[PDB]
Amino acid sequence: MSLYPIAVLIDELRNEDVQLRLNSIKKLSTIALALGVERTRSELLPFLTDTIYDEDEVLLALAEQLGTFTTLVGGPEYVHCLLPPLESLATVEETVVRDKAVESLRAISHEHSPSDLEAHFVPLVKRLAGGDWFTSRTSACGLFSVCYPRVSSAVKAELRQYFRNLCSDDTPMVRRAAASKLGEFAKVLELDNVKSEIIPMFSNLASDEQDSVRLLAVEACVNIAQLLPQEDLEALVMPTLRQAAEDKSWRVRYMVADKFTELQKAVGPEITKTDLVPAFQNLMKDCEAEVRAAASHKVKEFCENLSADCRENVIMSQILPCIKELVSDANQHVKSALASVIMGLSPILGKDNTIEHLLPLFLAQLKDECPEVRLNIISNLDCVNEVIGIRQLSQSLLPAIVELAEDAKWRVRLAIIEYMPLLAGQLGVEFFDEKLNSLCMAWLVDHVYAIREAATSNLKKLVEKFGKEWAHATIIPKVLAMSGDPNYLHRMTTLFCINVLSEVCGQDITTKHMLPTVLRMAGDPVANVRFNVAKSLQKIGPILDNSTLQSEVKPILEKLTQDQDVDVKYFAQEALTVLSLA
Amino acid sequence: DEKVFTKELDQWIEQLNECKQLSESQVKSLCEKAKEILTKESNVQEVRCPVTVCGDVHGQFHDLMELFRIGGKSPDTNYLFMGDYVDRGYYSVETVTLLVALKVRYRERITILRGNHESRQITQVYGFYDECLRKYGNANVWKYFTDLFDYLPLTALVDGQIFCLHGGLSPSIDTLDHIRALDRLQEVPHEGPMCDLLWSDPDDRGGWGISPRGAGYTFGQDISETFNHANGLTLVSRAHQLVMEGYNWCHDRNVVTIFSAPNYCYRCGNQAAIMELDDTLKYSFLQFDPAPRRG
Amino acid sequence: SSQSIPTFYFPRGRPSVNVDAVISKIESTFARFPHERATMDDMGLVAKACGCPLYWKGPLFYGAGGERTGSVSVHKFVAMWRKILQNCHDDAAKFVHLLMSPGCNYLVQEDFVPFLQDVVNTHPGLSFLKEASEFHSRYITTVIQRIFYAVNRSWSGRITCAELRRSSFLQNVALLEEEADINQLTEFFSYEHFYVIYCKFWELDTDHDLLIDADDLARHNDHALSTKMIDRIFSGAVTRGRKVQKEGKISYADFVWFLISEEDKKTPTSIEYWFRCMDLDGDGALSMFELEYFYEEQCRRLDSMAIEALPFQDCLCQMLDLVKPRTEGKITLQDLKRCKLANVFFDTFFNIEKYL
Ligand SMILES: [Ca+2]
Ligand SMILES: [Ca+2]
Ligand SMILES: [Mn+2]
Ligand SMILES: [Mn+2]
Repeated sequence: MSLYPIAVLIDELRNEDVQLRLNSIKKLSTIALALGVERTRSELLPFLTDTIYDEDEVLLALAEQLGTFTTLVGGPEYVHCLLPPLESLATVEETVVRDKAVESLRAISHEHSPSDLEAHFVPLVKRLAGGDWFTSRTSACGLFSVCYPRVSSAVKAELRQYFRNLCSDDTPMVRRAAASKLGEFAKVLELDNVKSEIIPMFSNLASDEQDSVRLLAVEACVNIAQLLPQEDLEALVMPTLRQAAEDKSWRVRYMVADKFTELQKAVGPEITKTDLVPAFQNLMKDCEAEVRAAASHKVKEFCENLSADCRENVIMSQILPCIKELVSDANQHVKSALASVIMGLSPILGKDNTIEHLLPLFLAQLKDECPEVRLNIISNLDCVNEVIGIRQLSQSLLPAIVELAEDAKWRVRLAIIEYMPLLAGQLGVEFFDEKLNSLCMAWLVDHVYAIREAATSNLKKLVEKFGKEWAHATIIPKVLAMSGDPNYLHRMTTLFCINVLSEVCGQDITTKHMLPTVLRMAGDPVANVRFNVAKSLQKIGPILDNSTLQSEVKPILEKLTQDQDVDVKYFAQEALTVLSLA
Repeated sequence: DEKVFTKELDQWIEQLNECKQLSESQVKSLCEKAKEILTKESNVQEVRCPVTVCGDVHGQFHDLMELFRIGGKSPDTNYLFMGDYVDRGYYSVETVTLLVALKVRYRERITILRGNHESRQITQVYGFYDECLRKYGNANVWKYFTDLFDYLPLTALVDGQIFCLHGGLSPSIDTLDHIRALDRLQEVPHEGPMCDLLWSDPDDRGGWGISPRGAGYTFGQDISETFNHANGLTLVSRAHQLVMEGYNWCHDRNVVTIFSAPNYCYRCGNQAAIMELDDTLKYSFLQFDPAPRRG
Repeated sequence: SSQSIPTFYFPRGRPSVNVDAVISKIESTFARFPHERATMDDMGLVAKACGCPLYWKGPLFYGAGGERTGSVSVHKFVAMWRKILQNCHDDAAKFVHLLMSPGCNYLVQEDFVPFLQDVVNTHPGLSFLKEASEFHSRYITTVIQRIFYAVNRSWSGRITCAELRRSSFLQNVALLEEEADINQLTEFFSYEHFYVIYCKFWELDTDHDLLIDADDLARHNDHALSTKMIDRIFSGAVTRGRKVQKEGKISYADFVWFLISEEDKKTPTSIEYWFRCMDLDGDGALSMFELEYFYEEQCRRLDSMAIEALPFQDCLCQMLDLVKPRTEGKITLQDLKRCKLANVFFDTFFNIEKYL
């Protein structure tokens, strides 16, 4: 409560520098606390309302602060004092601050008494809903659901009218905004108002000229179906959903595929069986790749939530034949979207069906031309491993892993490198030593530096799974052998490997088995190796005992400080000083 | 206090890797320091192997980052850039500043040669002037960089045997000594030996011809051989000309063209490439596509 | 508390001025006039006695009620200027309080008319325009649009003291008396800029109703703007109310905003204008769908000229380099303002002439 720095913070609300403006805004709580409730009302809030800011971060942070200001303005009796600055912010050009302003208005609404909602909050929504700019009408949309439950019947009827007006606005941006809020507004209306008022609106927006509006009707579907009795769904929701699923716009068909599981849950197992599965099959056979891909991504979840009584059968007779087609879809994104979820069907179908019907699909995708498809299969073995031994698939995984490891394109090589630790844990240390070790060592001498770097980082992760003993036995000798490579790019890689290995191999292995090579490399003919010796000694130094630093490391670094190359002098000096050897 | 400036330069480099320009005064300071370093370098700058040789970048900052992903980071890997850092792309500023900041920080780890686009007249029409004006609001940064370009070496010689330069041969130069006698410290002329080193192209025609570009010459296999044998060279390594493969051998391997701006101007569809020369000067090539930016 | 943090919000405005000395000076100036009444012809002198720039003379005469009978008494003029001096503490506040409707504290388009009328009657650069005429009225409308274009950055249609203060408008009012060539004042008052603007309108409004439709607007600069974009002008993205969306016609005033935005796309106002037009769903981000929707037409237009268009993906990549969005997956208003090549971005999606 020392007040001068607070007087400074207030002053800096209007500083030329955005950074100071931002700092003050973020400390508005501190300022209001020191002013007390009266002055934060009579000075602080009007002061803020009349300042023009044009910076997103500042406006955002202001809108956020005001949402928390209830106690600071004197409690619920005075919350309505926050309406005017928030009403402006819900009106600026930048959409993101408008959204924050409505989020804060929504938070503050709960602090309004019912009569304060009617006296202050509702007129704000009306002014916004009646605004000249679509932009303020957009804001209004997010504000109905918070004030509706707690006002009188007469006010509720006005709100329903205002909302109907937004749904049929001459500007499509506003219709879109209303569509997006239909579901949440429906969640607060009386059930018979949902039936008589929400359904017509829902049906109108579902047949809008703009597909931007139409596509939002599938999410409204989800919310409306959740609220409605199951036996009202065929009458009130299904005809609109069926229309959405075969809409001329791929974007709306897409949304039904994207939301398919939620529809499945809301609509219930009976409607799912008779209506949704034929719909799902159609989505899988859609003329547009993006829709088939979205559908493909849902096969697991969809099959998983069918009722127990119909599950196996509808999968076998209805879904599986579609899945077989999709495995040879001409579009790669579709094949790879399926690849990433398909083996998740393994436990759902049990051992026998997996072997007979899924395994061929698994192998086919594993032999696929597209690396993304093979990568998606290879990285999702966890589910099939429960039902069938992952060790039983080794013979098929091996050639696929090798082929990706040596792919002409380095980002493909990077992708398989990143899954290597996962694969090493699932296949076991024995299979790894036998079949994969040489693959991992070959990447350390890849032509592409990014691959070398990823491979050196891979070794650390391998050590964390298999231990420092395995590292000393199977990894380190091959790493040190590279110190004799005629190409300096490869000799440096030894030092980079030592860098990461000493984080996990411990003081003894580092000291006895890695450090002698580092010290020896200080006499390398190329300066880049010599200065990376210095850098490595700095890096690993804290794993080394103080005696070692003193008797072995210090003398080498001292020698390096008298090299003819400027960078080796510099990094030797740095090493000496950060290790406290100077 | 050399300690403190080193720390400052490391953060400039770090900031530039996040694709953020330096301020006008930082650029001014960086350029004074680079002039002081470049002024000690020869018109035929001696470079030791191992070194990785790169061609044109033309402000393609995101592809320069990709290049570093392929060749390794400075200072760990040594680089020789053959010019054309600036113009055409959207990030000429961040591109030249990164490279001269690396030269100033690591003068033995990197060599930067002059391209035909590091020139007052060419930058005024091919984008670099305009980029600097937008990013700084006045013409000073442009002035500082174009004054500095005057100091950039014209050619390099790696290990006595591999001659690197941006453009190509000139009928006004028979010997490396003739190059060393030139005065490099001026704007690139429209004609003469200096111009030719930065403008000429190798050709399928025999002897010398006139460049279709409007400056410099074309030269054929017979010219490259005479020049190499007379100067004790293994190879002329050069840039300047887009090649679809990123690199291209010609003249019975007396000449190689290396071009390091993939999908040049979002239009040309080429791979990019760099040339690694290892500890005993053996060559190898690394081809690359533009970095993804996806979202 | 109330000592350490002194009062910092002044509904009034804060600051020192010797009002009685100004009143005294006004009084002896009026003592030069017959019946101590000033005509509009005397208001230059009066303006100077108040310490105002010459071209405040119109607003000063009008504020005092002068136009009613064509003269104003010393008593009435003094009464209103004292009130200004007592309650307005900078030029912006003074100017708004002269022109505004009572208790408004903001200026609407109509409030600027008396000022501009005086400008048109007085400035030597505009003498050929003194008479009532079509050009006389259009010039006034055009200048006022250009005032709101630069000053009214909130798009509210109400110019505020704060907004006035943040602009160069008053500086320009002051310069009117220093520049005899009105084309030297390029920001608001330029006659030649008005003439270009009006000609561009005139040649589209072939029935001369002061109303232009999508077919008309499509003809502009040999159909340089794409049809998908022309359509968005009529969507409610850039106009107040419901009239435009229902009629598919815009007024002359609206056309001035379109034309100025189209001539110069680097401007904070213009960037806002075109972003509103491009953001089909109004969610605050240009999505891949929204960009593709405009770009397919550019492609069909380049085709017709036997020029091969960049495929959408190469174009998108270039545009992401060009704008360098804050967060991946979204191009936003802020990204477009910060990038400084918004004009190149916009032309790529909807202007054939200028993209080439
Ligand atoms: Ca008309
Ligand atoms: Ca959008
Ligand atoms: Mn060149
Ligand atoms: Mn070039």
